[PDB]
Amino acid sequence: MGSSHHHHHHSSGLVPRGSHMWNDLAVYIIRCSGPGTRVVEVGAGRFLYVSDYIRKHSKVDLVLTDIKPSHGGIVRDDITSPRMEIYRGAALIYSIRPPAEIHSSLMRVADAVGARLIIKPLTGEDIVTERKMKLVNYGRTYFYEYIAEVRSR
Repeated sequence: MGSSHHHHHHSSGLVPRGSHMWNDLAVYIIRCSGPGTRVVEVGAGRFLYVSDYIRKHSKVDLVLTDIKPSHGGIVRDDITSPRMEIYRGAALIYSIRPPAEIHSSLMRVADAVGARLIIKPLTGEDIVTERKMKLVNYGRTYFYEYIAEVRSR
């Protein structure tokens, strides 16, 4: 009895183009994860190109996280005191243009949940962190990834 098919998708799909250098980044993440899992986008805010591109290429549960968003789909939670419950169960966690101060908080989250942390910094600006992350080049775009190792069984 009953129907649990409530199609609520109130969302203005405005995605800035010209993000060719971001395209490969999305594809890279897509290949690392895929459909039937969770991917967390930190620093979504007002730039949802990557996550949208990913969710269109693969029906992966893309979870957007940012403080006080204006877009339907972003988890309106907190990052200065993050809820691990949101990040747990994710296959990959990436951050779009992260400040060189909260990176440490992101690294421990990835390490906790067991997901690959991908940071897209500036072309000529460092993250100012410990030697943990690695510079990777995909297509033409370069970024920093971190493989959070899984706990022993």
